[PDB]
Amino acid sequence: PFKPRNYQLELALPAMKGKNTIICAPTGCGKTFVSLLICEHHLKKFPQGQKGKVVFFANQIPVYEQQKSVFSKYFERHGYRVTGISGATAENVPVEQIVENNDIIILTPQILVNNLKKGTIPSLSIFTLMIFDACHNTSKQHPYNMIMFNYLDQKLGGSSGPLPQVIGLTASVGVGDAKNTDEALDYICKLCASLDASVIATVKHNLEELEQVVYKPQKFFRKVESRISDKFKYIIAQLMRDTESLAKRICKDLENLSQIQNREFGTQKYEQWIVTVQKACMVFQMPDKDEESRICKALFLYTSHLRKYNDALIISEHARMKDALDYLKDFFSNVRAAGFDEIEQDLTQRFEEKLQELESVSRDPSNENPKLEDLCFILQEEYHLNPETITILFVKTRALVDALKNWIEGNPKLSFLKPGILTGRGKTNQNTGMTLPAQKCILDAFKASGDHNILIATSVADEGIDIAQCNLVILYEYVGNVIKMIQTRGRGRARGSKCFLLTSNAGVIEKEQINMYKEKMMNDSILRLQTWDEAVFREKILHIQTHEKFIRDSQEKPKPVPDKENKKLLCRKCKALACYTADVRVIEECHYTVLGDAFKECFVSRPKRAKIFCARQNCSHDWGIHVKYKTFEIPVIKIESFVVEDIATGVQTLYSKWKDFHFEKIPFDPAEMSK
RNA sequence: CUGACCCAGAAGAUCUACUAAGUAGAUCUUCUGGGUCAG
Ligand SMILES: [Zn+2]
Repeated sequence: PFKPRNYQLELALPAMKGKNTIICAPTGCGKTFVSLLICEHHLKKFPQGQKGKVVFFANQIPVYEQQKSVFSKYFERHGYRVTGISGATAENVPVEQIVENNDIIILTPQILVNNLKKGTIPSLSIFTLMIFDACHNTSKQHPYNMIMFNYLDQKLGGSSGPLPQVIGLTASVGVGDAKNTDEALDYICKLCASLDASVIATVKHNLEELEQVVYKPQKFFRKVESRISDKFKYIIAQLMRDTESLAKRICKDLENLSQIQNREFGTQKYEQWIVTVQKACMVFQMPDKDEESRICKALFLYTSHLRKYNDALIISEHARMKDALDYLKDFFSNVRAAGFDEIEQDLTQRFEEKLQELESVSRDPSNENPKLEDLCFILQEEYHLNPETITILFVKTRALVDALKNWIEGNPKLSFLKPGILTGRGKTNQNTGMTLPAQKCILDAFKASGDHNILIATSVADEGIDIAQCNLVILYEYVGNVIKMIQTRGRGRARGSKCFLLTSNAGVIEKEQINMYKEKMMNDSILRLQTWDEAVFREKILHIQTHEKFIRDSQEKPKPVPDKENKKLLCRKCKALACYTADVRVIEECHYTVLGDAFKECFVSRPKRAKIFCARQNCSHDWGIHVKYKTFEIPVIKIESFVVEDIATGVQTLYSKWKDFHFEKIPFDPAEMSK
C-alpha cells in the first residue's frame, strides 16, 4: 500500500473526527488518496453487525470511470462491494436494489436527482458518507445544489432521521462577484452554508512538503498592437455598405427596426443589430401575398450576407486573412448550390468582382497578424532552451483550433511541433463533436516522448480531465473568472513552468490583474474564517440556511395554460404555407411529426438519413429530417424553421424551442394514419 | 449481451455584448428517448 504523506494526514484529520469539512488543496497533491483514507477510516469504525454506505459524486464520465476503477482496485482486498451507475449503465437494474446490495457507489448527480424526484430513493438516510468532487459547483441550480436542497429540507423540518456526513474537495472556493474582502467572506460563508460545512481544512504545519510536491508557475503578460493597415477590412466594409444600401432600397424603414445606435463593422454590437433586424423583417405581413413573399425573401438573403461578412471580419481580426477568405468562399459555394436566383446572382457577382483583390491581399507576407508573430517568437524561444517541452494552448472557439493547427503545420519555423486537437462533444451548426474514445485516444497520445508535444484545446481541458504535466501554458485571449484562472495555471505543475497571456486588448490584462487581486482577497477571507469559534460559525451557517430555505420555499410559481386555437406554420424564408397545428403529432413527447398527404407535396427530400427542404423553387429552406420509429419512416420538423401565424388575429410570432410554443399536443397514434 | 456510430428532445454552469432584470452570440457538461453496424 502507498504510504500517506504528512500533509495528507493533516488534511484528513478533521474528517476522521466526524465533522463536515471542505478540503481545499492545490490540484495534483493527491486529494483522491485523502478521500480514500477517509473512506477506509469511516467503514472500519462501525461495530460488528453494522455497516456504512458511501456515495461518491463525479461531474464527468471519464472522472466517474477513473474513480470507480481506483476504488474497486483499492477496496477489493477488504471485501467491500463497489459499483457505479451513470447514463450508460442506468436502465439495466433497478437503482434501489443496486444501492441496497453494495457498500461504495459512484454516481453522476443527475441520476440521484432523478431517483429522488421519482421516489425510488425516499431519503438520503441510507448513506452514511457523501463525497462531492469539485465541490465549488454547489450553487444556483446545479444538481449538487438540488441534492443539498433535499438534505437541508430534511434537516430543517423536524424529521428525527439520521443524516450522512458531508465531505467536499476543491482547489478554489471562489469569490462570486465580490469586490472587497467583506463580500468575499460573505460569499465563502454562503458556500459553507450550502454544503453544511463547519470546518475548512488547509495545509498549515506541513507546507514545505507540499511546495516540494506541487510547484506554482510564473505568470507573464504580453500586449501587442493591432494591424496598422487593413485592406481586407476596407474591401469587406465597402461590400457591406453596398449590401446595406440594397437592403435600404427595398425597406425604407430599416434604420428604425432596432434601437442600437452607432454600429460599427466587425463587432459584436453589429452582430446583435443585424440579428434583431433579421428577426424584425421575418414578421412583416402585407395584403398581397406574392409581393410580401418577394420582399421577405430578399431581406432574408441580404441580412444573411451581411451577417456572414461580419463573421468573416471577426475571424480575420482573431486569425489570418486566409481563414476568413475560406469561410466566405465556403458560404458562397453553399449559396450558389442552394437555390441560385436573381438576387443571389447579383450578390455572388458583386463578391466575385472583388474576390481577386481579396485573394491578392491575403497572400502578402507583410499583412500577418502580429499576435501570430508574437506566439511564434514565444514558442521558438521556449523550445530553444528545452527541446523536450510540453505545451498546452487555450483558445475560445472551435474554428480557432483548426485555424491554429493549420498555421502551425504550415509554418516553416515551427517544424518541431506536433499539434493535437481537443474540443467538446456537442454538435454545433458548423462543427461536429468529438466522441469519448477519440478524446481518450488523443489524450493518451499527448505525453512526453509521444506523438504530440503541443495541444490546442477549448475549455474542455479546464476541469476533471487529466493531462500530462506541461512546462508551458499559453493563453490566447483566454481570461475568465478567478476559478478559471486558478484551474488553468494549475496545469503547468512541472518545476520551472511558465504561463503566458497573449492579447491585443488592455481590458483583458486589467481583468486578469483584478483576478489576481481577488485570489488574494479569497485567501485572506479563508485565513480569517479559520480563527472563529466553531459555535459562532454554526450559528451563522444555520441562520443563512434558514433564510435561503424560506426564500426558496416562497419562490415557487405555477405554470400557464396552452392555447387551443388553430395556427399556421409558414416557411421562415419565403412565407409559404407548410401545415396547420391540427396536423402535428408528438411521438414519445419528444418527436414532432406532421400527418397528412397534403404536407408531402410541400417538401422535397435530398440525401445519415435524408433531410427535408422547402419544395418552392429557389427557396430550399431546411425544415427537418427523416427518422425511423418502429416500422414507420416519418419526417420530423423544427419549430425554429417556421413563422407562427394566428388564423383570426393574423399576428405572426417566432419561437426558438418547442416548449415555448403553447398549443394542444395530440400524441401520435399508429392506427390514425388512415384518414 | 458487449463495443463503435448517429438522430431528436430537455436541463445546468461560464464568458462577452446590448436594452430597460431581460435579450443576443459563444463555450462546456449532463440526463431522457429513438435508430444503425460489427463481434
Ligand atoms: Zn420556403
